[PDB]
Amino acid sequence: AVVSTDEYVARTNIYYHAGTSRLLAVGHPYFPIKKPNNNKILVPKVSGLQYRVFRIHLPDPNKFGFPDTSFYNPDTQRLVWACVGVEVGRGQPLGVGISGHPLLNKLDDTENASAYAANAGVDNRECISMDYKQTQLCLIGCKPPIGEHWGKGSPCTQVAVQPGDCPPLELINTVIQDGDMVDTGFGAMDFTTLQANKSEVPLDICTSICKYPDYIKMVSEPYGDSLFFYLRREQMFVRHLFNRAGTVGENVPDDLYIKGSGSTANLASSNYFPTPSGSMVTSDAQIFNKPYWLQRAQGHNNGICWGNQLFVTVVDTTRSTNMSLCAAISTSETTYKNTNFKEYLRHGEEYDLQFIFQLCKITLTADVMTYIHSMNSTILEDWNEDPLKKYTFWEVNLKEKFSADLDQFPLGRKFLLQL
Amino acid sequence: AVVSTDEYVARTNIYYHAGTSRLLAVGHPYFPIKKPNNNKILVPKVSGLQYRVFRIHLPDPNKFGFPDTSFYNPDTQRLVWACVGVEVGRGQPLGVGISGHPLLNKLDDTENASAYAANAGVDNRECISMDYKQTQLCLIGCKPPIGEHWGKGSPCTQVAVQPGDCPPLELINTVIQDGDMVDTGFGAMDFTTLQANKSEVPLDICTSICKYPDYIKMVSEPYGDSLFFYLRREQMFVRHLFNRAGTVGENVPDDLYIKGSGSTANLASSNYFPTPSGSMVTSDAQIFNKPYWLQRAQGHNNGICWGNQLFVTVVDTTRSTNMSLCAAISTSETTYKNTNFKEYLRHGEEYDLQFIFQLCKITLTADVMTYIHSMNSTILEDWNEDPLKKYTFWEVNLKEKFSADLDQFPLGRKFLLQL
Amino acid sequence: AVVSTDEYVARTNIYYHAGTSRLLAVGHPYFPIKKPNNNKILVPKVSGLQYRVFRIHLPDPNKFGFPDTSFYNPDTQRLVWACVGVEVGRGQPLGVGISGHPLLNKLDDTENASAYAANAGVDNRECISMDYKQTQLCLIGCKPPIGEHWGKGSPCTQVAVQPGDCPPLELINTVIQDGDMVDTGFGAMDFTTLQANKSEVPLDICTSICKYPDYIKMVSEPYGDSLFFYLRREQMFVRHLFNRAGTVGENVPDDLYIKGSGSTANLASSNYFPTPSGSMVTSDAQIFNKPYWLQRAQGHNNGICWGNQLFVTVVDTTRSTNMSLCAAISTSETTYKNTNFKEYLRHGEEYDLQFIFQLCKITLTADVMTYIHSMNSTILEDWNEDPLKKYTFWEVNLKEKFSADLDQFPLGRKFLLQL
Amino acid sequence: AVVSTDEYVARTNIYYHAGTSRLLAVGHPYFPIKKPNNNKILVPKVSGLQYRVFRIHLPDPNKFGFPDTSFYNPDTQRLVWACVGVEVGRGQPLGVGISGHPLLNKLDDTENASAYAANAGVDNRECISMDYKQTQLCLIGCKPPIGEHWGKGSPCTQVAVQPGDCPPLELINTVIQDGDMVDTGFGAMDFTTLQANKSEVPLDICTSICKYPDYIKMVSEPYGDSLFFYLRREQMFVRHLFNRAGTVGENVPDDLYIKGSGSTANLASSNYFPTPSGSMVTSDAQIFNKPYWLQRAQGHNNGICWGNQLFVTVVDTTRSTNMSLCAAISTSETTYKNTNFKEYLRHGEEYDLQFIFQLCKITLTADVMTYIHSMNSTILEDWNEDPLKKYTFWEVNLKEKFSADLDQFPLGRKFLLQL
Repeated sequence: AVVSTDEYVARTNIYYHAGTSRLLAVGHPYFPIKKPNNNKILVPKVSGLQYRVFRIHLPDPNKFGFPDTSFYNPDTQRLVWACVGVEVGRGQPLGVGISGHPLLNKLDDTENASAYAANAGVDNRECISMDYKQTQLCLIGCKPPIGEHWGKGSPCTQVAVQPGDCPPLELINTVIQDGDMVDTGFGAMDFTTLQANKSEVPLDICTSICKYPDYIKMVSEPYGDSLFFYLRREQMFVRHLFNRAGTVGENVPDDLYIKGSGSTANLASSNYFPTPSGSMVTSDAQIFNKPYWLQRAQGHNNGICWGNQLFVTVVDTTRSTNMSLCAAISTSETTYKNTNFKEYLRHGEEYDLQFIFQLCKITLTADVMTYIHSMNSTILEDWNEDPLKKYTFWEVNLKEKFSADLDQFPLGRKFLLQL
Repeated sequence: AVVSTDEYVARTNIYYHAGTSRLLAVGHPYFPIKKPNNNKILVPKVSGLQYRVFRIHLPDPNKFGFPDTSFYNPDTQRLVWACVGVEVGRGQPLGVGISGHPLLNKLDDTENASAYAANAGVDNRECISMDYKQTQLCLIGCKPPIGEHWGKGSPCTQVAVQPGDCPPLELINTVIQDGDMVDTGFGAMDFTTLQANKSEVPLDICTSICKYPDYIKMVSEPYGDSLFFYLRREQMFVRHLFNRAGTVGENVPDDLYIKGSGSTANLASSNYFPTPSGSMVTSDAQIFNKPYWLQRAQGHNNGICWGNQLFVTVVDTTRSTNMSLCAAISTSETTYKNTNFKEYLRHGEEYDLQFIFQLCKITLTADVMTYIHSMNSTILEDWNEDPLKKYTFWEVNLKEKFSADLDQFPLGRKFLLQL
Repeated sequence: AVVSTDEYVARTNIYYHAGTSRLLAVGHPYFPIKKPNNNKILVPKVSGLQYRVFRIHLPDPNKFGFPDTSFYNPDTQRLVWACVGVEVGRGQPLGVGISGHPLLNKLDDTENASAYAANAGVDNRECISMDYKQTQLCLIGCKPPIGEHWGKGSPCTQVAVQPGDCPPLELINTVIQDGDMVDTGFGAMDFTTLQANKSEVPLDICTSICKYPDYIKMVSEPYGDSLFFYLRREQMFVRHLFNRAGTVGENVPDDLYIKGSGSTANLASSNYFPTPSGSMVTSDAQIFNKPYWLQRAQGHNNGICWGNQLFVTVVDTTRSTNMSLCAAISTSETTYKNTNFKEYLRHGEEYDLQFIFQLCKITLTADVMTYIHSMNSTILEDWNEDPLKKYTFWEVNLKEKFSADLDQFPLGRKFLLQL
Repeated sequence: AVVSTDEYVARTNIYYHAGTSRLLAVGHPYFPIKKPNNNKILVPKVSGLQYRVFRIHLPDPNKFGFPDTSFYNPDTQRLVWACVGVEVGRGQPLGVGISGHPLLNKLDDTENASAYAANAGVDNRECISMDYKQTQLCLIGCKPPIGEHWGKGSPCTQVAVQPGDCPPLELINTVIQDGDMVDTGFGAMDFTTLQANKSEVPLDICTSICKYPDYIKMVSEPYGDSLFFYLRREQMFVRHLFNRAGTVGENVPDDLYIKGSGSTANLASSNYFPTPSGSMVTSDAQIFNKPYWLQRAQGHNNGICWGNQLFVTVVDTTRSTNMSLCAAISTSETTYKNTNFKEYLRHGEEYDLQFIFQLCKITLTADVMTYIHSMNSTILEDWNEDPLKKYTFWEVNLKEKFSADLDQFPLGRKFLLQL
């Protein structure tokens, strides 16, 4: 049996404030800039379609330098930090960003014809681009966020295929790491393995995984340690409608229509896909830059930063606008000249994490002691290998950032005017 | 230690009104009109994408001609002006402006093609226009506002570039003076130095710096002197999808795709870039011609016009509509003739500022005298060079404008029915 | 010193209903149809882009036939109407009206191009049309409404131009007379003088003035006699993007770009201009057909129809639909022939005004008599030339319309159930 | 003088329920299907642009078999039915209908030209379609609803026209009978007579009359018999812009422009017209399927079903989707063949009318018997020729449908939970 941390946790009236003065990221919107031969990234991918998963490091209270230590008993009760205030500061102008591919598998427009189209010269791919689904979302937990996407989940043992017989899909749950790819409107899934074509979706994603947060499974989580706060805001629509060029993988059944004549007697690809478009971004609808008061929570854990760890997962499209820049090869020329300028694409991203933490304690009884055990062994052990080694989050160290006086910060100032 | 001025500043029951009878601006919407030889601006840039930073001059209350002087003590305490009411009125019909470049670096349309693009001669630039993202904001403080953009921040000492190797971006904070360019859809930056192309963006901006207000930074400001009241309203989307022409700055790695054949076997600019769109302007969203009540403020300064200075920063695109006028060369002709009429662009801005000020007093004690010194030295010293010498704002002189009886003014009359 | 009329004016509990049974206007949407040689207008211009400025005439209460006269004293106090209730009724189905010019100065579409535009011969004017900005507004006052628009305000005495040297803009206030042109999309100004071209804007305006109510200036009225009640609801956006043909007025300075080659060696007109669009008209947003209660009013006057005059300025585009009708030349033909029908365009307009007046009185003391003198002389005089002789408003005579029982009208019936 | 029926009518505590189990209509969306020689409509026009005027027949109460008769006195007081509840239920999916004409008088697109259009030979007509304005309305009276629309109201005696000289419009009121055309975005009028042309507007209208409820008249109605409950919900917009082919009815005055040269020297039809568009229909806007409670009404009558008559007028575009169906000529062919299938277009409409009526009595006094008489003579008379003989309404007999116990009906169940 599980129960509200509000049971076994005690809350004190000691509040601290904490926040990275201003994070920054700058890169290239689709792919990483590395050496021609070497594999070192002299510039990294940085788009507004990557989930920024921050890992907040919190000082052990159990050792923190408190100006007083009467509020608690070092012998029976140990201290836990607790979150109540989070505000995910974004500091970039709202705009939209565009992604694309030089060789997009796109046959012909299907939105509206005027004549059954022509024969694909073999290879018909073309250069087209779009504006991905708008997705604004933030997740807070003391455990990493868990997404989902499709993929190929090695077969049923029988007919080990004739190269081609389409992939076994299989829902795959996974840890959302900083850097992963949001849904963009083409589903969530593994492009690198579902699409051998290597060119059915813009440059940034065709080589990646498009992950979507398994709310359902996270909320279904017992201890409710995954996320306790979270707010999503996603919206997209059909902009164009297109046809996948390529061979027929499965044939349209001959009972669904009737044969043609010459032109109409050879069927055009009946595999259509549409490009998405996250409509107009609006200020009146920002999730960020807005304070989230975590006083209560439908889940059992309620802001108990077990492990002194905090996981903030943000995904923000509204300020995706990647800028281009070009530089000249020589200042001589008096006349524009196509091969006299080099063109580049970059994208910035300005973050500003804000936090308000509540000091707590927990006297360790028998049933206490066993629960904290039966829940997370480490908590007791730690209390005085890393399962998160295999993962990569944006690491944040807030240990020398805590401050008691919220009278000196924007986020306390407000938190103080609420409670 | 900082603390709401509500602490060390006393509030009287004294309220004065003041506002510019009518400000007006008229210019050319992309670039200034000067002598061909001389560089004196006969007509100046006047667009709806310019921050209109207004600098309000208040008479020194410690000197102002008051029809009573009992309420305070000229010996121990000193009068400071406080603001509580502000209405940024706006005097022109709503509408949109459009901007453009006669040689915009656009290669082909990428939104949808029908066969692989034909190669590029040299200078495929064309004449293109758009309607920038609708931005509507107003920022009030005692200090000028502080914007941010991207810029080339002198490198890392090593490989001093082969002309071309892309610039070092670096977020640069700055004073947002009257007249700078608003974000327009194309992110916040200095175009003059990231774009040597001299033509990646409309005529008004390619030679300019697009500056977005670093709220994060001014709200995290301690004393909170930058802004204490501010409302933003932005919205934009992708109108079109274009390719930047010119040379491959960085190559697409050969694992994100597959080669092709003849036509497809030569990849066309994989540098997309979209034009923005500031959708329908609706009156039902106006931020101006509405009164702003500065009774409270999350920032510790609350109305204290330290120095008797006030800084109102406005961005108003809803009224960007720029009108063309043409004059004939001669009224003789009876039949239209393209070269019988000169064609001109103009833009107008009607402004009206409104204020309500509450007179305050501060009795100078030890810890007062010290705070007011530790904050802003000048206060004490002014109290009886210009750090804003290097900037330009719309100098406003209200000294001879204050008026006790609100009973005579629409802002007053509103304010008096509020309190 | 000015003061709310609630001061010097006395409110009785006598209430009257008054309102034209049903007005009607029918004309041609773009221009007046007059004699080929004579200049008398056999049909007039009637479109949903002209300010309907009604001039309500009210019976002198000081002479009106009241069934009793004991509620006031005919020697010291004088009667005056007040307004509390107005309902601007519209009775045509909602729709939109299209306007256009068969030789609109339009070069080429700048929205997105495919290759640098081919020079212009001479006269590349073309026939285009559009759906102006949707503007719903209603204004109410004792005086006439006051607009604003730009025009040429005779120069600075120096270089009296080389025909061509663009016009001096100048904001120009004026009396919105019934019939003037509202804002349509192309801002507020005098097309007949700013544009010698005589074909930069639809056929209904290119010869007219487009006027916008100087709110700001009327609000800032001390006596608040202009308007006291008023509501606006305007919206527009850019449907297309065009290039103005004609001669370069002012040249793009050569530091804004870089020369080109052949095609791109010679710059295409850089004076873009957009066609507006009042999008979808929705019932759910009607200003009219809605009763407006005038119980209060930020302006000092409050319903005091001084002189017994009421001005109701209305603008309604939502019922702009102009229908076309075509007569035959003969019912002979059994085949459709282009030159066998004549095509005409007409537009209808159904108004229905509604008011509720509250009888009043003012005892004429010293400071009363003086104030009513220093405000508006005539009041005391009339009380027992026309300044608005030089204007034209839809004249309405409501003298034989007043009724005391509101138990018999819809406006009333509602009024009754309000108070 | 008139007065609320709540005066002279007496309201008992008797309530009944009543409603057609399920109306239904099925026909052709534009025009009627008849015999080639004969004129009998083997299938009728059933679109959703036809006001569906219902006529509700209620049983005389003064005769109805009631399970008690103590509540009134068969001698002095007489019984009238009264409505309080109504719910026009709608049983067909939301959708849109599209309307068109194979020869519509469209010259050329004016939205955006690229060069002066080419002259028109004869008969430029082409085949266009659209999606009329979205109208949602429902009107309830004891009298039938009174429309409006423009017509030719025979001239002024002077110059009995030269065939062509355009028609005299005149607004003509009239009874809205079942089957009539709604407004469809081309205004309210009679196309049969204003448009000799016989193809300026989609097939289903061109030969009818579009009539729009004269609310202003009906509501100004003294007895308020017309309607007493009503709710309207229209929205439309300009989808494209066209030119009306045909001869100049009336000339552009030569002062609104300037002569051209060759192409531009000969003006294109200045008669533009737009096609409309009932934008997306949304669930969340349903006037229907929702119950209307008539407990009050601004109108004197208040649900007194004088004559036991009830006039429900409904207009529902939102479920306008007309389905096309095609049967082969022969199951032989193994190849699609144009002339081997006949194509037809049918439209369904599922109504369900719901009511709740309240049993009344009125004691026959003097002033009662007089009023009753100076309003509607019949009332008294009937009380124990058809003026609506000449009209056509969907007849609905609920005489054998009345039921006391609302405990057994959805509309009751609801009315019951309100009162």
